[PDB]
Amino acid sequence: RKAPAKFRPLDYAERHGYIRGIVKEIIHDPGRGAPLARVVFRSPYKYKQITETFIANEGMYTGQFIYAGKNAALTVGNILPLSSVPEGTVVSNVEEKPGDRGALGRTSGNYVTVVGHNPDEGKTRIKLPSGAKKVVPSSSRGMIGIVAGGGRTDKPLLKASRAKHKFAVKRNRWPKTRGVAMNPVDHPHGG
Amino acid sequence: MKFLKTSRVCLVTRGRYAGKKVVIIQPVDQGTKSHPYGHALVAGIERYPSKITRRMSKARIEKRSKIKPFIKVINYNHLMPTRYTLELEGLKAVINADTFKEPSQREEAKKTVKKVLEDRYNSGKNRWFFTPLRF
Amino acid sequence: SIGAKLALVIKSGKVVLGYRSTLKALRSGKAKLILIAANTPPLRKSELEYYSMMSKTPVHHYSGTNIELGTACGKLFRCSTMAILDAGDSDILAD
Amino acid sequence: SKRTKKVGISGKYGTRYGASLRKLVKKQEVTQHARYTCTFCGKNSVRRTAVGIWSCKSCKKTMAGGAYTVSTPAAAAMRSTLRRLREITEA
Amino acid sequence: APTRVTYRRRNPYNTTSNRTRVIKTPGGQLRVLHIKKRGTAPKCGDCGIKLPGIPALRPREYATISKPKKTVQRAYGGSRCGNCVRDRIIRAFLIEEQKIVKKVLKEQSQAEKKASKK
Amino acid sequence: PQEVSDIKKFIEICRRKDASSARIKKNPKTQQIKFKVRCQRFLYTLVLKDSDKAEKLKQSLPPNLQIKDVPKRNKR
RNA sequence: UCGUGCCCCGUGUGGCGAAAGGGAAGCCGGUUAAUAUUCCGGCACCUGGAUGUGGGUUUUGCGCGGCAACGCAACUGAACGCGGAGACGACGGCGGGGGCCCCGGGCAGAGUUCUCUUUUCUUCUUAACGGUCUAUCACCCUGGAAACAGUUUGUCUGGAGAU
RNA sequence: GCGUGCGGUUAACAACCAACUUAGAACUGGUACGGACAGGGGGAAUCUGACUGUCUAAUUAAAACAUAGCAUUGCG
Ligand SMILES: [Zn+2]
Ligand SMILES: [Zn+2]
Repeated sequence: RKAPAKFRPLDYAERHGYIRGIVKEIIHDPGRGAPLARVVFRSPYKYKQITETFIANEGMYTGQFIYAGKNAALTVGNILPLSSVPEGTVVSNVEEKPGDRGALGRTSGNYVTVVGHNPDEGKTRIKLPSGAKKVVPSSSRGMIGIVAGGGRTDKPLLKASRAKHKFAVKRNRWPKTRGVAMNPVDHPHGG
Repeated sequence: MKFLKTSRVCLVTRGRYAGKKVVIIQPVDQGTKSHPYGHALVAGIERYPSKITRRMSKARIEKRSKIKPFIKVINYNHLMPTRYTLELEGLKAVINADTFKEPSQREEAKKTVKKVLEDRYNSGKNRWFFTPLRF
Repeated sequence: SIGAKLALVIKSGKVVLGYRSTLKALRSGKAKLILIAANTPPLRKSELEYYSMMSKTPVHHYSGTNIELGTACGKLFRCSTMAILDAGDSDILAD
Repeated sequence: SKRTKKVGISGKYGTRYGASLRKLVKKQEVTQHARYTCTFCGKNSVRRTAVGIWSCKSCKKTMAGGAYTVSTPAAAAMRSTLRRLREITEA
Repeated sequence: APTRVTYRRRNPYNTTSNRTRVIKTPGGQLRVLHIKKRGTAPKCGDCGIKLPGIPALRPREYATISKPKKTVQRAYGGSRCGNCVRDRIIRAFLIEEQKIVKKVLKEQSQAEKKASKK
Repeated sequence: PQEVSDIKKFIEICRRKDASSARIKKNPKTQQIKFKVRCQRFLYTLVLKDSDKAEKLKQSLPPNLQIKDVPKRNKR
């Protein structure tokens, strides 16, 4: 893993207009079931270009222009504030608060559904992949589409080696010995 | 209608002069024995004149207003034709097929092209031809 | 409609299939129609439109892909763009 | 010449892991090792590079797709409803 | 005849920096010769193809050879290939032409809006 | 070591200031003669057919350049 | 020069940590009781610096040639940027090259020889560093392919231009 | 020694060079013929753990442990 999968920082261009970036690479991230996208944007304040790392939605490709900001179009891969999208759309990498560069609906095949808007206090009601209903600020950003790599868990692992290769890069504990298989000194379920 | 005619402005896409702007001196659509394909005899700019600001001196202006030309036989597949035109009778029959067979004739043709192009640039017209393409 | 006209043009008139032959027809200036498939690369499509604009040649944007354009021509290979040089008995030019 | 009656690509597993699990893994293996027609160049040269990554050998374009297929039916239905929602919003 | 050899350095492990090849000396003996790793051909920055005409050397070997050996006499020569340079030229020209066209159409629309307002 | 295929270039090399010494090697089995001049960086070898003019090239070679004939045995 | 100031830029923060990772460059012959890619002889290379000579460029000021892929001993290039190299898994068969093994002829030497064996065995070698001529992939030009063609042990390639 | 315009697919022919497999037949010795070496005993069932794998170094290698699959709970 090289860089965390985050949005651009919320700046003047995304707050008032839009900014165009180009997708250079779609790469595999070890430990993550979803591919990442390297997108290069322009720096509005200097000559040097800025490279970002997003979670790639399904349908994105290399050489594609994506647009991030308030005035960006309703297209897969575009990053929009939730106030600029209609009801019923699905988005990805949803910010819990505007400026945290994405927190919700990030794993493969998952998305967040924009249930509704309340423009009186600038709130947006959203539906999470767990079925929970949440209320976020309407200026929180999300990438239009569904996270790529869905259907990953429909394939049986079928082998201890494949489970080992999965969990060795994800650092989760494997193999898992049962508490009832332990001594009473080791587990409350021991014995 | 045909557009690869005399005084047609084209962009060279391959070779040492790739990205440079040329004017067609002679279109050879039927081809020759040496070049059995549709080609053209063109004259163009190898080194574009530099930019001029309002505070430069006259000597620096006349130093930076110089143009290095070239003459070329080029395939049609290595040209990108443009809608612009550059009509000069000073470049009329400046090069022929036998021009490229003698090194001195190429130098004389390049001198003539340099004089005509420098006069047209100092006139202040056809600014797109003397502006280099950025890519 | 467009497929039937293209098939009758294939039967009667003269066409060239492919990018290089289409460019040659546009450079010769005898091209009467240019067809560009939907899945043509955008740079190639823009270059073909520029060539047709300089040669005063109409352009039809085929809504199918190169596979479907080749099938509509009646060939067993893909075709990103084509040039119709002779309409034959069809009315594809009058549109 | 057909060599196996029903296991197909799952014949590499022999008698292990169960008939039901072999039948479950067979369809994913077939759809993840099949070749696909490219939507950019039209050639049949799109193959899986990694998890959800599908690369074309001819035009060198890399796309983000499903884990074992190029396109997910949920993603296709998403594209359809996004197109109609965009048409409603613009109109 | 003794045909078996030994390493000529103190590293006894077959690592990527421990490549040897067998030579026969003018003294009639078989011997090893420690060799460097193979140079890699420089590649295009757009498509990633190997750039023709450019030698494949280790990175500090390029400081000892002259400029015309390390490059091709073209724009982006030795950094981009000819097909990519051609694509860049055509794309730049077409996009600038469409920028001029869009500016002309925007000016016409602005003039029409001003005439409608007046 | 470098091989010179031009008599004019070999004459200029022998007249270079860094030419410390020169030697003549005779190979009668091949019937050839070799003029080897020791410069600062390179030893330059001119290969000729064994002939009277090849012997008379010594007269065109400079006098101050110490030239010697290679013996049959390289005694240490 | 109101002479004792003004302008530009943002990227941060140091050190240790691999005699198997990365990495600038040396080969052959001989030599000691004991060291040797370290010594001796011959023949090289790398890095850095200073400053000459020849050659090159230039009165069309910063080269010329090739349609092109590109080539040629040179052939200006600060800030600021882009890219490449360094820089990369495991396994399977296929092809090229070096070394080894094996077969035949020849010179020289050695052994066998009651009988046979034009016999059996041994030496017959060529380094680093350079020049020059060539070597799969790939790319370029012409041209436009169905009666589809080319093609690998392995079925891939081609109007996005194949043979 | 090359450039065209033709004409022909019995080269289905000549010359030179080359290595290892496979099959078939006769003859012949025999107490032995994979002659030493090298090298599965096989079968009918029952219990048991799905399998590959791991542990009590120095008395227990297993129906123990792990494994893939399945089920439940908590967390926006
Ligand atoms: Zn493709
Ligand atoms: Zn390229």
